[PDB]
Amino acid sequence: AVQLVDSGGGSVQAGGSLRLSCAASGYTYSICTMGWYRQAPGEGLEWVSGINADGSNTHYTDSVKGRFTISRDNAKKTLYLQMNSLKPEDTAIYYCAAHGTYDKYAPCGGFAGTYTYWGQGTQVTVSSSGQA
Amino acid sequence: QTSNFRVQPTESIVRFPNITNLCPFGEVFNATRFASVYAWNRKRISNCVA
Repeated sequence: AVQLVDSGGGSVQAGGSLRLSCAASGYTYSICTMGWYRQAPGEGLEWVSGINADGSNTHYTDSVKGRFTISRDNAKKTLYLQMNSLKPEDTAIYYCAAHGTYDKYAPCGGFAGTYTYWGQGTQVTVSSSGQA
Repeated sequence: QTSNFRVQPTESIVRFPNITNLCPFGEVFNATRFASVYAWNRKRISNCVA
């Protein structure tokens, strides 16, 4: 089945920069619009960055402002992104997913339908203190 | 000494403080983003004139 394995998480010092990746398999890269998310421990999922299937929009979220570089390689069908000027607020679990399949529910019709493809989710910690 | 027996019409008047604290319904309708249906946002309103 379709899979999206996430990796690249770890505790990093505030004001630094790291990077993480999502390896996608089971579908062609151009079929689906891909992107990531972020999950604060006590709040719901939010959208941070995303890449167009072809690369037209590659829109981002102003919450992280200009601190992004998303890049998808077609040969490996793998998505990458990085953080700059890390701050504690960025501490969260980031997931990977691909759009394209959205449920079609007619008026009082059938709610069961195709859905998008999600990933695994890797945790990223930003803090000015060291680690043991 | 004679009792009143003098009818006089009377008006009616009401008087209250102005408003002085409006419930912040602007914050819940004219906002920028709302939560997903699964993570519905909630706000409590109390101590204000709605």
